[PDB]
Amino acid sequence: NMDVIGERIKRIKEEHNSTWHYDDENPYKTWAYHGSYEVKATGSASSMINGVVKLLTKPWDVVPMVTQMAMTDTTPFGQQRVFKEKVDTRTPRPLPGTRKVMEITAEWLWRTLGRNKRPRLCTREEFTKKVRTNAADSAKAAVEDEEFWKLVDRERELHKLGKCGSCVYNMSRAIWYMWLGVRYLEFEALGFLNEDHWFSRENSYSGVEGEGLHKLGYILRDISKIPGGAMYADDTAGWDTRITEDDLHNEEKIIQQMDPEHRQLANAIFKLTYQNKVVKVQRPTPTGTVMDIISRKDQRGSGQVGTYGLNTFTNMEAQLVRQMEGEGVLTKADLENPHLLEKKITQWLETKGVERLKRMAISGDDCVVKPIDDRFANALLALNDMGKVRKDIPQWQPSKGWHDWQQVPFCSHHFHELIMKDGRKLVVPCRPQDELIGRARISQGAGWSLRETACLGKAYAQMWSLMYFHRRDLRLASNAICSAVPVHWVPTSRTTWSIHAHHQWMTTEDMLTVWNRVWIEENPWMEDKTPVTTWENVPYLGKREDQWCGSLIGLTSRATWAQNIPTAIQQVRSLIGNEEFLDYMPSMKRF
Ligand SMILES: O=C(O)Cc1cc(CC(=O)O)cc(-c2ccccc2)c1
Ligand SMILES: O=C(O)Cc1cc(CC(=O)O)cc(-c2ccccc2)c1
Ligand SMILES: [Zn+2]
Ligand SMILES: [Zn+2]
Repeated sequence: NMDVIGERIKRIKEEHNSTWHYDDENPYKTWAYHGSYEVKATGSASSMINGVVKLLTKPWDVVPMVTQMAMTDTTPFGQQRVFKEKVDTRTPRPLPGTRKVMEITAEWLWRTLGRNKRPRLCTREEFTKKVRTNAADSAKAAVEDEEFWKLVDRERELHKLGKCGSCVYNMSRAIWYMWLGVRYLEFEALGFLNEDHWFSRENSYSGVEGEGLHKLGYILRDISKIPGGAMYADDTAGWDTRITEDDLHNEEKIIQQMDPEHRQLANAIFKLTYQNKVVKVQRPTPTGTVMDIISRKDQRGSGQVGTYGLNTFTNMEAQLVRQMEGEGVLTKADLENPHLLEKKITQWLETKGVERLKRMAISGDDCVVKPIDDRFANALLALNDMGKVRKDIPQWQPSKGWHDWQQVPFCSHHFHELIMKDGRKLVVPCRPQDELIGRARISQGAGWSLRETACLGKAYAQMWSLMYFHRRDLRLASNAICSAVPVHWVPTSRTTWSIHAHHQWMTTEDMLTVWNRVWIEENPWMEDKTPVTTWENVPYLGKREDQWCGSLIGLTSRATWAQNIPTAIQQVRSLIGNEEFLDYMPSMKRF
């Protein structure tokens, strides 16, 4: 293995030879440990509170999930405890027959995914435009510097030679250029999967990339119309740790559809950075803090460019195999068989594959499957064998499906069908309200002015206006936050990193206008394009469901908060100062 990772280690060794040592009391058991060097401690056990959001959500000061979220350990200590739990494990190798089905399926799936599209290289200008639009920190400074691009070019020349010298994953500009240069080279070779929407619903049938949270529920409702069994949504315990060498070799098959110059660069990314990796991990010691240099041949690097698309791909493949087992196409004898006949797998893929893909909604490790009947619940031999062991359930207990698409969990959410006063139906995203309020009350990082804090608060309030307007508490808090923040202040910083976020709330444009555009105008499931002229016509969940999903409506503390919210708004305003404010409270029935 040192023939592939050695050059990278040699450069880390030399760059930090002042503090380089082999700590013989390191915790790594499955990962290969190379050495350590001293560093300053990064992250805290707590997180900065958004005072604007906190001031306008007083009843949630006494809510356990809200308090819990105000913590989250990002220190070298917290990073080490989470590591040994899942990261430091080995997945048993799938059986020869299972490996054969996976290979047949992967081949078929890559050819289906590339039927209309062709792989291509992504560019310096695409990555530059991306780093610009996302920042508008030290990434934009590197992108604007020609010396960064000269180093990228040097690293690329090693890749074309089949060598790597600076592509290191993490769990000032010297190493920062080597990291951002590694991410650019990965984007150049594999970015087309994201950039050209290989996992969009139209291209992949199962995929949902580029659809958006507001479309996921409509997608789940459409799957529920397909005849078959219950809807299954099993979670895998630590998906990224369960990605085997066999999975990596099946994902690699996309290189076969590439142009020679592209194939050469993607093959270098796969073989030198996915199938062989050098990882930097922060660890505390009695002498201080160190950065450990570790390596392994399998698992997925969680923050990489290809990660989402490749997990979506491998999950679609795994779910097709489980459907095949559910249908009796694959038996126990077949999975053990090193000479299993391809014919029946190919036959099933060629005649039923696409129809079977349409029964699923897959986003990385998140899946929803509506098989042709419920034999799927007990079809576990292949799923467990492939290494995709389901979370918090005995390996062999049958899965439990849902007979109502509204009860189905997907991408940290569930979805409700709402009937508007005008009789039109909406399908909306929802989740427990404490998770929503608890996140909104946290400001990412430290050293933030009341200005930046108020704008992030406005960002969260406008996100709730567009996605979670059907929650009474969130509509009230959203109107209170927007009443307290000056009108012309542009929401800055993101509310979420979700690939399902289109950030339509990052504007000073009227939120009812934006709501109309998302839910009425551009909504393919909204046949009647009549606009909603008032927030009073934007529906709420029924009171009961609002309560079942964490609402405080009906509580005295909540009625006291609602009645006295203009006072709290006025307090934030007096602290912000002499700015122009709009009172958004009259857009509500209450005021
Ligand atoms: O990132 C977070 O803090 C929580 C979170 C999670 C998810 C689900 C997932 O991507 O895993 C989705 C969204 C989201 C919200 C509004 C619009 C679009 C997406 C937010
Ligand atoms: O049900 C509706 O359509 C109208 C509606 C709106 C609101 C939002 C607001 O807080 O002003 C709250 C409540 C509510 C119900 C029971 C107890 C406490 C509040 C009802
Ligand atoms: Zn490299
Ligand atoms: Zn709900």
